[PDB]
Amino acid sequence: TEVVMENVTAFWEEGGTPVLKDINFKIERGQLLAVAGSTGAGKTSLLMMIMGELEPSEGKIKHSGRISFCSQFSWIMPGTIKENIIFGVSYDEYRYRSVIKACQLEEDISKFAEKDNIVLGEGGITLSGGQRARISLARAVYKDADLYLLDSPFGYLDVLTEKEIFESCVCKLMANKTRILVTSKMEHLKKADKILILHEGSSYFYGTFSELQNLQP
Ligand SMILES: Nc1nc2c(ncn2[C@H]2C[C@H](O)[C@@H](COP(=O)(O)OP(=O)(O)OP(=O)(O)O)O2)c(=O)[nH]1
Ligand SMILES: [Mg+2]
Repeated sequence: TEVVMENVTAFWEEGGTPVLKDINFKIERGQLLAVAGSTGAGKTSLLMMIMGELEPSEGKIKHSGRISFCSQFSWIMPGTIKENIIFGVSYDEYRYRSVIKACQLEEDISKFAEKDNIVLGEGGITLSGGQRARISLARAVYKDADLYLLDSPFGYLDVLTEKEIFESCVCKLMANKTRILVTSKMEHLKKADKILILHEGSSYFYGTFSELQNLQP
């Protein structure tokens, strides 16, 4: 197993209300877990526990190896689009190009005279929200890691573009990698190896899309 939570309860503030309550899941190496639920359910907090910024008050957590995290808030630092995606990692043309293509950024980049050397975050180009989200996702996916934590990475994208990048990047390009994707979309839950639906900190549902279908619903 690559990631396990067993009976996990946690608090952001000592003596407050628990942000996660008796959470249970297991991800094997190379699987995809979809984490769903309404605002404030605790999805980002769950990711924060995996990254060690929130310790459990009850229960056990297992995870090993380096993590690549994609925030639900897209961000850019001053530098070229290539520098923003590589972001200090060693450069490889094939790897970079595969990520760019999987994130539909090659069409964006091909339109600039400076191509991948277009400068962002310095007052020149002002990117759309969808462009910033895909750059942020590409940055997280380019990093080599054992576990990818993708927190609602499809912000500002229309539903078809989201579907295409979910398939090309999360399912195809990242097929061999252990992935936790915070997402609410039906196809993502259907393609995930496991689904965890959170509601106000608790496990609303945990299992497979097929199991949920068999309950009616
Ligand atoms: N005291 C404190 N509470 C936090 C913090 N971060 C989140 N919370 C609270 C707010 C919520 O009541 C609860 C869950 O917040 P989350 O950000 O984990 O929710 P989630 O990511 O599911 O919501 P989202 O879809 O991103 O709007 O925890 C924090 O850093 N400090
Ligand atoms: Mg969140």
